[PDB]
Amino acid sequence: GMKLICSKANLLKGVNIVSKAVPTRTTMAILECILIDASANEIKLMANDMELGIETIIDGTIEERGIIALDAKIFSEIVRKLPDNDVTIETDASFKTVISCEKAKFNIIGKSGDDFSYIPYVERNESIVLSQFTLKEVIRQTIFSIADNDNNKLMTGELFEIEENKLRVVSLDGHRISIRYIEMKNHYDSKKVVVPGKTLQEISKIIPGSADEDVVIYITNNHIVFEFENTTVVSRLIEGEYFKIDQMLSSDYDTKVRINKRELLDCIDRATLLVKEGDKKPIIMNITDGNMELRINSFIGSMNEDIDIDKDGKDIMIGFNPKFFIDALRVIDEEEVNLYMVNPKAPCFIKDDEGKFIYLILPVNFNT
Amino acid sequence: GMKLICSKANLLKGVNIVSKAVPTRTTMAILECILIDASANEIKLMANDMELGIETIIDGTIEERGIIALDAKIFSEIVRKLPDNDVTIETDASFKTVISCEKAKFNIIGKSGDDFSYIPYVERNESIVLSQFTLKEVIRQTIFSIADNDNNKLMTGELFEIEENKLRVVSLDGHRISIRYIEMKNHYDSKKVVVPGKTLQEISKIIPGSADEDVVIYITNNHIVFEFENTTVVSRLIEGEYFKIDQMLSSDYDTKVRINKRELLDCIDRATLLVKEDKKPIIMNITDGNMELRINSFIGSMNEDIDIDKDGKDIMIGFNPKFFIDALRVIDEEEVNLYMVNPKAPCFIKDDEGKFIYLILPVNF
Ligand SMILES: [Cl-]
Ligand SMILES: [Cl-]
Repeated sequence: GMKLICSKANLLKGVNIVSKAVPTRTTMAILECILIDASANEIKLMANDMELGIETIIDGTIEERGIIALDAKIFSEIVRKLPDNDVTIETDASFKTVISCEKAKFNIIGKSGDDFSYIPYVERNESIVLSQFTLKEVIRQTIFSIADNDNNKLMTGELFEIEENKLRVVSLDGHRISIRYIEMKNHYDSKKVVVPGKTLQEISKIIPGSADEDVVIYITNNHIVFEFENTTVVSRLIEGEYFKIDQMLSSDYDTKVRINKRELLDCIDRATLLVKEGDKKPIIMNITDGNMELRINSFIGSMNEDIDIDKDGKDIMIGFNPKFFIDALRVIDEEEVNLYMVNPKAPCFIKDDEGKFIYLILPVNFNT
Repeated sequence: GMKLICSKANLLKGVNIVSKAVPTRTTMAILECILIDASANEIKLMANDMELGIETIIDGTIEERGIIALDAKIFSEIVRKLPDNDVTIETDASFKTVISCEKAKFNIIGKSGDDFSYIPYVERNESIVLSQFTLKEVIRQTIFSIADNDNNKLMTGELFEIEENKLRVVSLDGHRISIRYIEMKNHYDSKKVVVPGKTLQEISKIIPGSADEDVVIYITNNHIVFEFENTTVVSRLIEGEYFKIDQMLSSDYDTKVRINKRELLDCIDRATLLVKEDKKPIIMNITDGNMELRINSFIGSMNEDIDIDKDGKDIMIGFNPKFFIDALRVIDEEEVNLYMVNPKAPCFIKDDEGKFIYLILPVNF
């Protein structure tokens, strides 16, 4: 049976990384485990839910080569509560596992690694490099508008599109579209894939986000691979033709509004206090020369607010789900934003001067 | 109707203080409200649940005197989300309320203050002064061992006892006793009262906890009053004879253990990961120079050895790990003394300076 010695801090960092691929609630028991693979010359921790696989290398000494699967919850809680010293992990043929550190000892029962579905081999072709910061930020800037249900599988993921030195990240749920553009310093072959939402959410939790550290990405047909520090994230891709959205990014508008981003965000956020879970009231905007008036009313009461704007084009009254504006404005760093509208039934676009983003929000249909 | 102008920050600090006395659930609709009393020369915010009442003074301008009750949840959320400018509050005779700030305006409906149960007048006799730090810490050091049910009303509160310059704070739930002693620089008349657990929990949430800021306390028969900054907390007291506990603090023991507080705490905390949703005891095997701790469940087992200095008999004793965890988490000392007689008798956690006594009953496993 297996025998290893690891520093607690290295083992803790590792279990905390691979745990993001351990299913929250499942009927599959081996999926609730972390695999310890010490069969070769490296200590490898692994978690796989069949969609998302996470692998990490732990620094340590292999005294006796071996493999074991341990309950992810019990093993992480053990590692997290052990003293800050060397941790010994020892197993036997009956899968009885002893985890020892200083004068403390835990006896638990593991499972055979033969039941564990290993992360598949993925051929590494062309590599894409992004800073940890850029990847974490582009997910934060788009992840909120993926669908909250499984009615359409493609809507539960994010489109990743590369053409020459440009990357475009897209999410949509049928009510809005979030698009981010990134100019890269390298030229790459064209690629268009849909990454599951859960993959991007879980990778957000393990990527520190330094602007000085990089992520190497591989897109090989049915899989996406992310490498950073001593971790490998492998994810299945969503199959099918993604929505044709370039047709909807019609550059024609009848109204353009320049407004302070923080004032708009604070006002829409104020309005939401009047509408609670059992209510679904739109925020009404009345855009005139130099002014935007926002209203909401409910059983709790009403709100009226005026915001100074710079408006070009037609006066317009338009309604929206406040949540959609709050989600997009929360991820816009710019001091001011440009709102583009055609009419009260047409989409509204939040765009910037530098071409970094497009947030499309569908308004409320009042049916005239 | 009423008309007031207040800075948002002053109004926010005030609603955040009085909200701690707003009952989560009530039989009287009006008690879900915060009372704004601007009938005299001060702006007073007030909340009450019939047991605990909180009053606070807001700096501002009274343009038109008046009283209104506003839903505590809606009013606090409004104040918290308004811009950082002056907030105007205006009401009419139909209780329609306008809350305005900068270019934002809210229209809500209030209630008459005439339905509100005001904090009663409490005669201020002898005053007791404690730092905010001391009061916040003594509650943290004892509040965890009040009863989690209402089977016995006295067990849901904490005993507050004063004799000359000594204050003693006691909580018990039938399985353990937490006693804290505080030496004060003033001498006071004897007082023995039982303060509701909820009062102490709510006051911990509003006391900043500075060692340089003081709390003035008044104990007048049926009530306890706490005063700090621009806030007054009033609470009813629990009636009845508190448990005779001095009889149980028998100084006789057969085993004394000196152990590192952090080492014991970390070990008992490690053991708890093996008990989930299960109620298994932690078993201690105390011998010369060593304490062995064990726990066994369906998940697995743990064995741990801790270096100790032991005087007296070897002993094997079992406990609910939670009771040790709760007490050790509030002990600041590097080392603790454990005193025992036998596996069925209480265990005492004591310090050398007489600052505390934590009594824990063992589990007769
Ligand atoms: Cl791979
Ligand atoms: Cl507070």
